[PDB]
Amino acid sequence: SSPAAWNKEDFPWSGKVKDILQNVFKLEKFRPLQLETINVTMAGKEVFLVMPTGGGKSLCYQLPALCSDGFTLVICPLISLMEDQLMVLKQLGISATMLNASSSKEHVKWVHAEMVNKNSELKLIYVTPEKIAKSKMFMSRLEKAYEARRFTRIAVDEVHCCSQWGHDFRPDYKALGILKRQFPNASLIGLTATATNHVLTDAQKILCIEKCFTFTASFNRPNLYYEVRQKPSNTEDFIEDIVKLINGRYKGQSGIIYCFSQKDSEQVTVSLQNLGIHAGAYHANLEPEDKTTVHRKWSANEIQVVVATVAFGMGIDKPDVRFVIHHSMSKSMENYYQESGRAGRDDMKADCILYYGFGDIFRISSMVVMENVGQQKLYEMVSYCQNISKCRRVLMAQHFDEVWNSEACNKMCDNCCKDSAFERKNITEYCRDLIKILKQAEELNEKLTPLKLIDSWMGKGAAKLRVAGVVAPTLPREDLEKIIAHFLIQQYLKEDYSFTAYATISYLKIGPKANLLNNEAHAITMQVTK
Amino acid sequence: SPAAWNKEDFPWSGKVKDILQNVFKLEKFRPLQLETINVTMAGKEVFLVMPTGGGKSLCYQLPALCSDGFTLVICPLISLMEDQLMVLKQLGISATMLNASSSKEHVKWVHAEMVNKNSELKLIYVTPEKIAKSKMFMSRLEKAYEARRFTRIAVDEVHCCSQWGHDFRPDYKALGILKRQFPNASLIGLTATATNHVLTDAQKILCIEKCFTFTASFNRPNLYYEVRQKPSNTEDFIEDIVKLINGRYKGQSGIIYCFSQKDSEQVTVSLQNLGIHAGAYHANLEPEDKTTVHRKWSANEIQVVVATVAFGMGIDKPDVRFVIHHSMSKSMENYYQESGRAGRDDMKADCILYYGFGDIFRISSMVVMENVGQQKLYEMVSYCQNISKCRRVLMAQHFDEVWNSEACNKMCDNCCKDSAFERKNITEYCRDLIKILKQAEELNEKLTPLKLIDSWMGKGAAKLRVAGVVAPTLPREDLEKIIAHFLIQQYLKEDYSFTAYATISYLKIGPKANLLNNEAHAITMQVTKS
DNA sequence: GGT
DNA sequence: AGCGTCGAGATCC
DNA sequence: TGGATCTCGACGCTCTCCCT
DNA sequence: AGCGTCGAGATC
DNA sequence: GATCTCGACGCTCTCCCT
Ligand SMILES: [Zn+2]
Ligand SMILES: [Zn+2]
Repeated sequence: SSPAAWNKEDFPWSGKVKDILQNVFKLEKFRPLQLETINVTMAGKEVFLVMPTGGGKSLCYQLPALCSDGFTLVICPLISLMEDQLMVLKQLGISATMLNASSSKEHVKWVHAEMVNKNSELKLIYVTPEKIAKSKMFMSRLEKAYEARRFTRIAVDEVHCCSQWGHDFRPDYKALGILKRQFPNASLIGLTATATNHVLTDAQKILCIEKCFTFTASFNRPNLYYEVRQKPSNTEDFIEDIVKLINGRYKGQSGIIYCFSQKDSEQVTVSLQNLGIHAGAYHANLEPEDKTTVHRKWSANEIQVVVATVAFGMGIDKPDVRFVIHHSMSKSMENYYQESGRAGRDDMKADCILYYGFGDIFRISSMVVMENVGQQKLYEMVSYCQNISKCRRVLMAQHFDEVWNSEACNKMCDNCCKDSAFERKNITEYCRDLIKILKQAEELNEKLTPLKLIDSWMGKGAAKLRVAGVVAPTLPREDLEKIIAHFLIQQYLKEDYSFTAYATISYLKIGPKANLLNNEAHAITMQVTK
Repeated sequence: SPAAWNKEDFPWSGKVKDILQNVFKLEKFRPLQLETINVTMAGKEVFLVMPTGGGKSLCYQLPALCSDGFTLVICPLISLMEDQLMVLKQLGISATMLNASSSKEHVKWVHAEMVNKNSELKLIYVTPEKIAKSKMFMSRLEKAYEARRFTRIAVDEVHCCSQWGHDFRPDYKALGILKRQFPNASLIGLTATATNHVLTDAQKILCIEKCFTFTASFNRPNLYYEVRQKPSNTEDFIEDIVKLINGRYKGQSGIIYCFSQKDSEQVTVSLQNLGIHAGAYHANLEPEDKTTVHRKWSANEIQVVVATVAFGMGIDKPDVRFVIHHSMSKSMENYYQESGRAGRDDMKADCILYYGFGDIFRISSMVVMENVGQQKLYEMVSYCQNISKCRRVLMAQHFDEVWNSEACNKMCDNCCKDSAFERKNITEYCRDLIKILKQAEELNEKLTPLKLIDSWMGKGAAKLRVAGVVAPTLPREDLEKIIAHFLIQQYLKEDYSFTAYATISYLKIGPKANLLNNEAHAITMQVTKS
């Protein structure tokens, strides 16, 4: 677990290695962890690498495949993912191919031939797992190649699928223990961007390995600027704001906007189009043509902006994305990190801006009602939006359990650039008033949505639901909203779901921690600007 | 502990005794039945672990008749549901089910009877996607719960909730929604197979606390257990089977289990040619064929079914008098569940298993991609090699149960034997085999098990013999048993090879062999005295 | 098809 | 089901 | 007996991520 | 590929 | 007169929806 120990260049192979980097791949130096990994593989050992998408993983196997003689075998879960790499490879003059569930009796026959063939130019073969489990023909081929010593290294992609917990399970993966058992003299390397330590140590068993190196890279992206803003109440106003940025500071530049639904995705698109902006829509119910065309024009810069759901994500590698804007919040902290992380892959400065709105809490809540920890992960994301003083990088590192040193931000988030001071406001009596309202409602046999509770507080809405003697304070509507959100994640209040013919809806009720207000000396405070 | 729950002095006890004798036509309770029913009527949560045929379903079916209105049942397979409706119908009790393939007329009537205030309906079966994906179905349960027409829930195959379940079905991960939305109903979980790990997992997922756990014993006092030598010649094997079936079993129903689909059909043809009434069963017949066979066997128009593991689920014939194993099972858990289909009426019945050398290697190759396949096979081989321990004692070592050793009462073959024993020294035979294997590798040749026994015995191809070795004077079946011994103790080992149409086993020198370098090392095996 |  | 709009009538200054 | 503002039914429109 | 059968061709 | 050794020639090639 110590990479630095492996940070030299006095190994025999060091020469051809430096040679191949600059001459074949056209590069000057190494990004982090790359060198320490390559050394370990050339020393003939076993290693796992954990690093974020776009960090430089594939080079770690693609390169040593060129220092020995003959091919390297690569196992990959999806067809699209394989095609991406062959293209890059083809563009540098390197022969490699892939077999698959849908190849031709001719192609299939040509690969079988090139493996045994001791004079072939092949360097890399990509396959799927069912290929290892369900093909005696293919396995008998590997056997012969291994015995002539045409094949000495193996790489496994998405290695977190071995173990049950990985949250992506693919059964075919459990079979892969057969690799070290039948070819013990070859070295193995596993790759992934997402792994608990329990999950890793498990798969080391499934693959029948011992012993094992484990290198881990850091989450941090020094060139990205992080900001949260208030979402405007009126849709026509919100669309204007976004236009001022696109024709303003980002004019001429490429970006992405992320939405909540398929319908939101289309309606935003129509609106930018109607004001001369060059934009296109992307989601899972579109024809495969539409998808492929939109993705093509964006890469060629004939299109400035893609407006998308989470469907637009897997396998994106464009270097010059200058902005990423969030039209609604994400459903969890892990999802936001991976979505925003698509900006600035060229290492140059880029911006990440998120719009926060009260009504989105409840839209996402109902959508995730059957996930066992759905509501918990949502409330974590809500906490991050409510905060007006801690560094954004500090709040993220609490989620990933990295060891953060406080002042490494350098004025690259919104809270670190603020000039203000703060104080804690006492809001205990507001909580006692809301509970009066809820309590009257139940005697009357009525249920309240969030909208109806804010209305009664403010003295508006249907009259029977008001309570004599309560006075709603003199603040803007957005401040009242932020206060209610506070009581909710602290559990003084709670959600109560109902099932109807076409929808799941949320109501508000008295929560479990409301018993604390029995001490008449108990106090609830929230932070504000002076 | 259940002990505390074994009475009849609670307010319900009367109607309960009433309903057992008058509605279900029964005298007294089988083990654990009473203690479970009490706990459910006391409004609590409980898990029940008990073998198939033990009396589980009665534990929910009955209390469904003491309250008012229906009980909801969740079940993974359509066939399993149909079995139970048939029984309930014959009793005079109303019930129904809902499916992926139901008519719109039927679906309507059901939604109607759930809310309907005077419904005769008593039990309702559904699958787990009805709960996870139907919006209309959930809104129906909601109304029923509020009128108090529905207060108990049972979940079948409860072990599927979990990843370790060895039977996983993903829709199960949505069932936490039941206690969350209906906190006043009681829940009961059912299963025949569970680690204490698997159970604690499912009690989280279902969002429960706290929880009773009752466990029944594996033991079946009426079954007689035996192991016999399988004859080399196949014309000879068919004869003994017939001596039994015309002899002690004449006129009695039984089952015979086979290794392959092809074995299944030959054996059948051989019995028919000698006047036995027999039929074949495996996954590769038409849906129609299957049913017509299962039907004639139940009506006693057919004496014997010859089958693969495909023939198991749904089986409930009370009067199965014999179960014979044509080849061994692949694991101890499989044998237990297969043989356990005999004697469901509590009357005496027989279980006989035929052991053969060549079957070890047939099974080995078939399970090559399961990560613990070879391990589980060698456990089953150990049990066949033993000539002195009680069969019940060897089984209880596998289930981690608390057996006291004289409880068998002369109901297995080893407990009826009259013999005495001694430890034969076989160290020099091991040294000789290794010589043979060592010569073979110099010559660049690989040996199957058949080829090794031949060279030992002085037969086979001549270049593979070793000068100075003398094959003992013993029968072949004894030589086979000795080689099996060195294999599980790991003086030898298996080495697999992949070919165009087959996976095959070879034998090679194994690890524990190094120990033959001390001149003080001794290997012994147990035998009967002259 | 949601008193 | 929830919520936005339109109009008639009943309350305010 | 003027001009603004509250209150309440009747009515029509709308109803949620990703192949894992 | 492994294993079984058959008949010419050298040694019991 | 009855057992031994070697090519050549032909046939066969595996459990359940989970
Ligand atoms: Zn900062
Ligand atoms: Zn016994």
